[PDB]
Amino acid sequence: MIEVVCNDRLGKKVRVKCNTDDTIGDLKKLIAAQTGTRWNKIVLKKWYTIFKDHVSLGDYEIHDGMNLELYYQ
Amino acid sequence: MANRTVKDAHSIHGTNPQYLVEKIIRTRIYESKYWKEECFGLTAELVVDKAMELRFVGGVYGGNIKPTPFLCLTLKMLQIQPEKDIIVEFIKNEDFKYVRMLGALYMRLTGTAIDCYKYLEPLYNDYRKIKSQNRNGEFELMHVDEFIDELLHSERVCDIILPRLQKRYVLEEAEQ
Amino acid sequence: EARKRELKKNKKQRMMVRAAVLKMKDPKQIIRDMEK
Amino acid sequence: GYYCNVCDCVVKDSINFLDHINGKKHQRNLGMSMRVERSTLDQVKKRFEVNKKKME
Amino acid sequence: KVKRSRKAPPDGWELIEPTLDELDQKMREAETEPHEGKRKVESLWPIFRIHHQKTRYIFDLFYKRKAISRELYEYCIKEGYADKNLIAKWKKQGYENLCCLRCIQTRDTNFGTNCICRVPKSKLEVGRIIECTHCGCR
Amino acid sequence: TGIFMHGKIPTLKISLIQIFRAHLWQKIHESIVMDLCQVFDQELDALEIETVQKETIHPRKSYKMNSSCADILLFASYKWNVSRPSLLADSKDVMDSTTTQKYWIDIQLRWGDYDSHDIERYARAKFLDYTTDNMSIYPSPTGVLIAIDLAYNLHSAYGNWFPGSKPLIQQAMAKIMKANPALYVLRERIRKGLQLYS
Amino acid sequence: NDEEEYEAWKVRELKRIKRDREDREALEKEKAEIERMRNLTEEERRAELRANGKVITNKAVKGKYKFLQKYYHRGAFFMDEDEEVYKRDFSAPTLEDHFNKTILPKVMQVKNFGRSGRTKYTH
RNA sequence: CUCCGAACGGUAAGAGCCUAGCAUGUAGA
RNA sequence: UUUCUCUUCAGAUCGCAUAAAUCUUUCGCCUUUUACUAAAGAUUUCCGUGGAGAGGAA
Repeated sequence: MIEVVCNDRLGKKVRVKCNTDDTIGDLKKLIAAQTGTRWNKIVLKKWYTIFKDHVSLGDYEIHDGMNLELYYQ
Repeated sequence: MANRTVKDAHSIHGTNPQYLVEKIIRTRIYESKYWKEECFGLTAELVVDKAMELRFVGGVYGGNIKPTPFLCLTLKMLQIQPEKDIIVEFIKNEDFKYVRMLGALYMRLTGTAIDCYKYLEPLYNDYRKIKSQNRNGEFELMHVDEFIDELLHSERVCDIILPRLQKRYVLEEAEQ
Repeated sequence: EARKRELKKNKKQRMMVRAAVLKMKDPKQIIRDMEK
Repeated sequence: GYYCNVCDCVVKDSINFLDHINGKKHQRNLGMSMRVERSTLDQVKKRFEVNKKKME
Repeated sequence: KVKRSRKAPPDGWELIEPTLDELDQKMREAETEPHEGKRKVESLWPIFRIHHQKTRYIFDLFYKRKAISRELYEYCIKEGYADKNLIAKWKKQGYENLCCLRCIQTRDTNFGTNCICRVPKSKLEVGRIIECTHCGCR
Repeated sequence: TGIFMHGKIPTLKISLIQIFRAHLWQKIHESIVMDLCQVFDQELDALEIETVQKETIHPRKSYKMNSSCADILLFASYKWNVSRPSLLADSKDVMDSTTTQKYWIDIQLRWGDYDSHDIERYARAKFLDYTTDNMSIYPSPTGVLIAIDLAYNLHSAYGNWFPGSKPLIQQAMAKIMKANPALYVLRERIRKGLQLYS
Repeated sequence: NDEEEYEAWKVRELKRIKRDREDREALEKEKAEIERMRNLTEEERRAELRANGKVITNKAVKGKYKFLQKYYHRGAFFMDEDEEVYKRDFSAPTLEDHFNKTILPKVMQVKNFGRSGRTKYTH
């Protein structure tokens, strides 16, 4: 099972353990559970490649260690 | 310019005059397509014209934070800071709906909790329909009673965070 | 390790040279003077 | 693209141009349009006339 | 301002309730009052006026009128309704009536620590103007 | 045109910007848009086509990846049935869908890496992103976001299907990825900067 | 459908009015449930009565880290929701725990030039 | 057999146009 | 009788426990540094504490 690094250069270098064939809504739930912010407010980017709340995780094909620039809505 | 109302403002003691909304969502409202039009100035009168011509009640949508003109116009009236008489006139307006909705919303964000109950209680009888945009862009038909129930009982009925209005039990023990 | 610093210094010198070349005959220096 | 007459400038974008005249130096020179909060009767007329025109 | 005391009040508490809570409501109104209109510290004058009124009332009841018992004259201050050091200041012959410090000389505080009305009535109020930055006790 | 990288890496950075000297992805987007336009002009009446409506895409619609505009717009003739969204390799196509008068295409170049071999994955991902995102210029609901893996010579596509499109566009992409002029220029630049004269 | 709207306006008014009284009595019901549990703890039964469920919001169904699988912290920020995304048994190899970490020569904690720590629970 | 880490070494430099939250409180006639 | 002010002397486990930093040595690391690891010695800083004038309320 996959380990993801919800990272940022503003005091948030978070390591969430995401599921293999899981969605991103649950990934945002985990990012909130480990980061301390409301669920619907979180945003994930990689140079404006805004990952959405319905596109799956294996769709983009994230793998172990793929860090993601964290931002807030 | 979008700093103050005209020259001075009775600062809402909760957070700030303009910053009752989250700074992120505010900055998004500024960097928005709708902010181009109607932001030339809207003090008391043209707000009424710009309000009735938008039959939505919603906050943010889209993957990017997409503010509705409902939310942007709430923020516009917030920066304008009208007097309480106009807000009471809009609260008691039965013909136009969303004007009354905005009156209720601004009264919730700008007003003492006593007056909040006093002016929001009689909005507990409108079983009519209300259009609202979900976060995913899709709309939904919601009753007004459900809206005020989420407003008073629930937190952040829209994208905005609410400034912790009291519980009814304490006020019932102390006042009306 | 120092090769990185050497390459950075060379790139900074080249960027300064390119900026000076673009500014000396710039639209505000050369083409602006072309109308005078 | 977009070009102003009084501002004496040209913006090569849409949103970038929308953020120009709303607080422009030349726009300010045209006149101070600070939002003056109208009287309480202003909202009354704005409601009545709009209910009589749009609806009626 | 009644919150709790972890015990029951004394016997003669029912008489204090109406006037005390009227003054407390005045205090609660002056605490949530607006800032617009108060120049710099004008908002902090009526709070001192209300506190002075509360101390005046509880002192008149303590042993000036000899109505309040000995428990209330310590329990009313044991819980937060008045100031004991302030009443001790009133015990002096000179300290008749004045605020905390608004027209005092250089006391332990660099501005003053004696009183607002501490200035004299025969020589203070330079020329004609009487005022005080801390309490305005003319 | 150079897609992206990680770290500083001045060596591979200068190598990549040398691999794309001029505005080269713009050239690829223009070339493949015109190739698809010609492939559509070959069989217009057979596919109920009305006219090639190549959209006035932005000058950097090929480099940008946040949004997804319509490369070319297709006007069908009338009563144009539609199949459900599927893959180019999927043969069991579901012909149960709506009927659209417009039909968009979006070519998206994907400079993939080792963790981006899946072309169909990124394809359907960008497709659903551009579809659900209420920020992109997007006339028609039915369309395809056919992508291409430049750095691995991979091809994939997923979206709303036409009647008899799947094999047509399959052969067209097989003949376009191969024998492409700008693609040959890419291969030549790479083999020149890589020192593999074969 | 005005006849149906007024019918549902009471359907919502009844539930909203029911939530108010249900919230007031809950403070007494919680105190009363402690009183019921008080007598239940007092003279109900000496280890002969439970009347309970041992209910927990999110059950952490853990496993067994292989040899040096990292101590993953779920993050205790949101657990009252009882979201099903939490119940997944985080006892799996994330990135490098797939290996055996026993065939290695002596040991390998991390060769990232930062091994400040020194511990493996041997004692 | 539960010991779980963060920043820098990182995003070429560029000429034309445009928009703005902030700051003084005075000497003197 | 009770407290607040302060210059002053502490080798009492000054405090029936327990924080950090600086310097000098010794290990583990190490891609550069700052953050570091665990052992010894010393100097300071902070939460403080003890015993003796004088001056202010009950």
